[PDB]
Amino acid sequence: VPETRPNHTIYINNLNEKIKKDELKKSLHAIFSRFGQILDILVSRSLKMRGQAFVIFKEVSSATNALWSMQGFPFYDKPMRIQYAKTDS
Repeated sequence: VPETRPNHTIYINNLNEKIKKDELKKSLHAIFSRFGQILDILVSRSLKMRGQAFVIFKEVSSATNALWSMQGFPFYDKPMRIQYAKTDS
């Protein structure tokens, strides 16, 4: 059940786990900067957050535009799964 409450942060799933944090960040920034100001991009070197990223936009509308635009966009040969970050509560 996807998160549907619009949020300035997008949760991205199903990313290619063979890519170095530093390359993935640079490549996410390249495809997401179009939608507006990115505050940060969180990827981890964990087993908890491996095929997973947070793109934190300044504006919710940036996030909504990035979500619709890039839903299923093939990135390192895998369609990205994008939802809104979980709500404040």
